[PDB]
Amino acid sequence: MFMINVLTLIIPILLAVAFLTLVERKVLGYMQFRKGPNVVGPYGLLQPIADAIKLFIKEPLRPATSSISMFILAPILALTLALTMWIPLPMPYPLINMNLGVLFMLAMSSLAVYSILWSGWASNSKYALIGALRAVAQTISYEVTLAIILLSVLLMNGSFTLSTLIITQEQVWLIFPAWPLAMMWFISTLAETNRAPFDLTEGESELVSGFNVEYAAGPFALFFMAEYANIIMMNIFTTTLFLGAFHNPYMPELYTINFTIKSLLLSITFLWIRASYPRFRYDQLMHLLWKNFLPLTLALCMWHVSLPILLSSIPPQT
Amino acid sequence: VKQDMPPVGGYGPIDYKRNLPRRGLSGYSMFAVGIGALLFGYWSMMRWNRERRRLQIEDFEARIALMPLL
Repeated sequence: MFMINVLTLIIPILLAVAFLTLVERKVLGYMQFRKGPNVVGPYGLLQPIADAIKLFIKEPLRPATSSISMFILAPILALTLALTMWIPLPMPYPLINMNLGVLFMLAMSSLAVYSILWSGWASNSKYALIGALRAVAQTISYEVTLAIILLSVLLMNGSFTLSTLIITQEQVWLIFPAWPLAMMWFISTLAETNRAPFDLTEGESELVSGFNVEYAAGPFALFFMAEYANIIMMNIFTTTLFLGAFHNPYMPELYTINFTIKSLLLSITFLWIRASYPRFRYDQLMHLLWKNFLPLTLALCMWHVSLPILLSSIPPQT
Repeated sequence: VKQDMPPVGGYGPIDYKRNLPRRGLSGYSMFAVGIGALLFGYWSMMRWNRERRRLQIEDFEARIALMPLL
């Protein structure tokens, strides 16, 4: 009966992506002193359905100069990669109980850029090439910091399993002994998912649309849902990493309620962040992450290496 | 005659200079708050990791007792 579990994992996150678009437009209007979409349905509840049907009855409009192989291969790979790393998340019991789920998340997150590169190179245009180059620079910036953030936060967990991450929260949150690393991790999740002020690929003022500027409707919606599943899942991962809740084996309802509310609040905070700051230049992206973030996280990494030896607090690996 | 005219006493003063509030704690206060939160988290993690090591030792010795029959 794993098929039913897989379907119930993969369909409601797509529905969550659609209603994330709804509340995205609503809240993003609301801090701009205007209302959101509320004409189509009662408080605009039918906006995602109209958006989804509208993109799928348009014309795909494949370009002549585009190499059709990677042009048709990039969005499906993007949607699959945004979908395939949801499994090791404990919810409170994960789909697949992998001992090294952090490594799986890291490797499938490294794979997620390849759809952007193949969509940039497959379409023959200068804007797609510039978007691919900026995505490459964004990956250069964020990977070498994000790996060390995850390792140094994970050093008190004792193992790479995400199931044992819920055990460590039973006394106190790990955001209290690792609040600077929490700031580093939040900026890194801002940078990875390509959300403002770290967008730099789907630019409106710099480029037209960047990596998918030649992508018409149908294939374009896959990148949209992939990015929104990415941000929802990344906020769920941050919630599990730093603000893990109280788990009771006899009632999973408590933990589902708690992490759902916490991840929803973190996504609202992400929406709050994404439209209050100017967009960064991509030359200042590695003038910050390679210059200010890296020495600080090296110092904190060696501090978290030498800290359980200091206090005699070596965590168990099991 | 009737025409658009300011009143007899004129219009009131209008503010036209910059007014920034200047707010928040002093930097020593947030540094002390962060350091205290760090120390509290370190102490709690220390206690819970020691308890986890004790529980792991208990489970391992149960496994060692169970080994010969298996």
